[PDB]
Amino acid sequence: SSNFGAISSVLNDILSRLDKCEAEVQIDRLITGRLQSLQTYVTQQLIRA
Amino acid sequence: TQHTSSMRGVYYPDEIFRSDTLYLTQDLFLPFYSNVTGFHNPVIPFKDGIYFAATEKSNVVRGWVFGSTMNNKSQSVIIINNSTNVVIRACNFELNAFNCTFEYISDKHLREFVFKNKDGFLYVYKGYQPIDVVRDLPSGFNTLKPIFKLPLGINITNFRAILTAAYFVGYLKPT
Amino acid sequence: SGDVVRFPNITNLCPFGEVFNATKFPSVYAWERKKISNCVADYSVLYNSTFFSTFKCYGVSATKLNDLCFSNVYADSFVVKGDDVRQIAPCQTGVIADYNYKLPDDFMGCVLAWNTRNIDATSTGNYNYKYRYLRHGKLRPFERDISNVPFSPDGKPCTPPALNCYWPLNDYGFYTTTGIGYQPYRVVVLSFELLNAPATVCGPKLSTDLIKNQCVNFNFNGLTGTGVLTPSSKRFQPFQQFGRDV
Amino acid sequence: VPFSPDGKPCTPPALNCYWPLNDYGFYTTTGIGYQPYRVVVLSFELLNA
Amino acid sequence: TFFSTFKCYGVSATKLNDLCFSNVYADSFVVKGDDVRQIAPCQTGVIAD
Amino acid sequence: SGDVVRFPNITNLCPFGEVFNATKFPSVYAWERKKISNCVADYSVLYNS
Ligand SMILES: *[C@@H]1O[C@H](CO)[C@@H](O[C@@H]2O[C@H](CO)[C@@H](O)[C@H](O)[C@H]2NC(C)=O)[C@H](O)[C@H]1NC(C)=O
Ligand SMILES: *[C@@H]1O[C@H](CO)[C@@H](O)[C@H](O)[C@H]1NC(C)=O
Ligand SMILES: *[C@@H]1O[C@H](CO)[C@@H](O)[C@H](O)[C@H]1NC(C)=O
Ligand SMILES: *[C@@H]1O[C@H](CO)[C@@H](O)[C@H](O)[C@H]1NC(C)=O
Ligand SMILES: *[C@@H]1O[C@H](CO)[C@@H](O)[C@H](O)[C@H]1NC(C)=O
Ligand SMILES: *[C@@H]1O[C@H](CO)[C@@H](O)[C@H](O)[C@H]1NC(C)=O
Ligand SMILES: *[C@@H]1O[C@H](CO)[C@@H](O)[C@H](O)[C@H]1NC(C)=O
Repeated sequence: SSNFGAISSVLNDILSRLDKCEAEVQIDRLITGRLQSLQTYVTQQLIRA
Repeated sequence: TQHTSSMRGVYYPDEIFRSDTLYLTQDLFLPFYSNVTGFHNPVIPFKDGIYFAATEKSNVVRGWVFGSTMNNKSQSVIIINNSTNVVIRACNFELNAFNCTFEYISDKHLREFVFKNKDGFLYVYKGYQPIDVVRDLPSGFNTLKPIFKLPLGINITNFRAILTAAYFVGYLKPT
Repeated sequence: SGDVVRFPNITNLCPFGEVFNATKFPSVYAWERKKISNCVADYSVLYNSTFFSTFKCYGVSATKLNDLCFSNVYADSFVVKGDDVRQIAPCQTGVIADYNYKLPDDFMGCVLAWNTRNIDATSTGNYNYKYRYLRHGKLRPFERDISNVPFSPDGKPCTPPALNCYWPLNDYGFYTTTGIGYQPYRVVVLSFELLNAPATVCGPKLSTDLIKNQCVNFNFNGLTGTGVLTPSSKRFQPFQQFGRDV
Repeated sequence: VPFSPDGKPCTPPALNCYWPLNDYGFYTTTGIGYQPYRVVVLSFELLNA
Repeated sequence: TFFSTFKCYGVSATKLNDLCFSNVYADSFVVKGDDVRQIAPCQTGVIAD
Repeated sequence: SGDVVRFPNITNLCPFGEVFNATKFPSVYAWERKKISNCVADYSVLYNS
């Protein structure tokens, strides 16, 4: 539910009102944040294991 | 005679629908257990938004006037209720009317309001409660629903009630 | 594999003939605000009549204004000169942004301005449109100050016959023999919201029948998505258009 | 071909039938915004060829 | 020839002297003054539609 | 809760009269450089001229 500095946290809200030229930088801020959140989860799970 | 406002005057800080959540927000609110000034009609200041509570039994208070200088050199909005329907007019009144834009005609007790002016919009929130006979603002907790926002692009820095009871005024602070 | 497009029952066209083609726009210091509701914002019937020098949208994209659907739209109209069109923007300073008309930092809308020298300019001069150039402090966003009291730098009232007393409104002097930098321009600023309330004004997209239990691309009031559609037993508020999760 | 909003052929003597080509009317006494401009668009590739 | 507009996408105009292309296509036409802004990627109007 | 603004003891207004209003500027190939010191840069007295 976090947006990581983008206009909104919903990926179907950026693609609904931004063209293919402006939405490249807004999507690529959500992908990086969600990737690092998943990586933090995997590191914590490895230490717990 | 100053009184306290205990857990009173909680409005909706935005217009986003959200349910079954917990929201931690930083906004202009009336702080809990804060001072309120009670009047049993001076030109009261309007610092950042007000909580205006009217404890009335025979409809003494009716409407407000908001302005900058309360002259005919500045825009001023009146929101009164002439016993039938509510009228809203923003003109250069002589506190006749000229050079003016907005107009809107729409068709013991405690009536409590929150007025907030931001981004050229005057937000008015309203709440109601069946008080018993007192001489003080009672404790409790009543949330305030949003009734209407007006596109009045003016500075509001003074206000003044319009009478034909008592009323309490408190100022909003960023908390 | 599929497309589902659902839009409300709106058929009226928005008043492009009364907001863009009017006999006189107001001055910049007394800009006029008008509400637009319950119509179909086409933007394609203007290709034959009105040619736009500036058309820039903030918070949305201009190519996506046909399949996006708004809640309420406000139009602010006024007249500036040629090189003051660059100050009708967020995050800007100057004489129009300070003392006449200020846009919010988090503005979401469209600024559109076009040149009118055939109707707003006269051979002898059109000294009707005025702007304010003296004021005690700047303006909060989306405010206006149509007062005409004389100005004194110390902060006391005076008579403009006396010294250090000035009238605070200058006249735009428009001619027919001057470059674009001092030629009249009509400006319209449109403000959108896109809330959860039911929609009033939006663009010309044809509707398609509902396809259920299939992986489709749907479009409900400008909400692009992908997924299967099933009948629901949920309970909404009377004003709600969608619901979300944790 | 002449244009008709319903999507059927028509003759432009009739009604709701238009020729879909306007003429640019260029004069020597008009501002910069309605003066002729020549445009050249250059496309590069930068391949391994 | 004095250029009123000279904007390069995907490359930089200062780097067109030490850069070497594979094939270049030139598309030429004439527009009016305030339609030069519609020759851009991700644009709308009457020239771009 | 409080505001503290401290600025040096400068009261002169910068030469907006001698910089922006001169009888001639140099050509672009022989551009002129001038130093500005010890004044208050208003930028708001130019709204009239
Ligand atoms: C709305 O009106 C008030 C009062 O007229 C304005 O407050 C003035 O602000 C200037 C700023 O320097 C002061 O010099 C004046 O002394 C203030 N007035 C008074 C009576 O003290 C206020 O600025 C106006 N709102 C806006 C947005 O300009
Ligand atoms: C009201 O204000 C006074 C200051 O004069 C303060 O001492 C008092 O605590 C306030 N009331 C409450 C309930 O806090
Ligand atoms: C209303 O405006 C007029 C016009 O200047 C003025 O003469 C009059 O004094 C104003 N009213 C008040 C109450 O000042
Ligand atoms: C209240 O004011 C409105 C606005 O002029 C008017 O139409 C209405 O008749 C008034 N009602 C009474 C009872 O005066
Ligand atoms: C305000 O009233 C005066 C009266 O002479 C008029 O000249 C002026 O145009 C008016 N301004 C607005 C913004 O209505
Ligand atoms: C376009 O404009 C021309 C010039 O006024 C007019 O003759 C023609 O009918 C217009 N076409 C449409 C479809 O409005
Ligand atoms: C602004 O310019 C006008 C035109 O020259 C002049 O009459 C007026 O005195 C100027 N005002 C100030 C405050 O310089």
